[PDB]
Amino acid sequence: VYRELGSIVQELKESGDKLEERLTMLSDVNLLSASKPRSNIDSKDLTSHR
Amino acid sequence: QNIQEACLLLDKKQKHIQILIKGNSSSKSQIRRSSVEAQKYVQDKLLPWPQE
Repeated sequence: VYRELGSIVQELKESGDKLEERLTMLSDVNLLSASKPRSNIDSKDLTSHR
Repeated sequence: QNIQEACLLLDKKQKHIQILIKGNSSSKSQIRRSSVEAQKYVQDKLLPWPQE
């Protein structure tokens, strides 16, 4: 009984960890919709600087 | 000779009775220990799982 419950807890834990990882990824600011273009030209935008 | 042998036979039966008596007293203690071990396993290892 102890081995069986142990397996169920592990499966739930692995699923829980994977979900947290995905949520963290989806909350990345660069992925989030059309923030109003930045008013300042990004240092990485070489064309606008030129 | 028979009396001696049978005296020795009685000695053997008595020595065995002593061993059995000692053996049965030890078994009684072991059963008590096994009962405590099983209860301790349920309390320490199984009862905490529902919370996890």
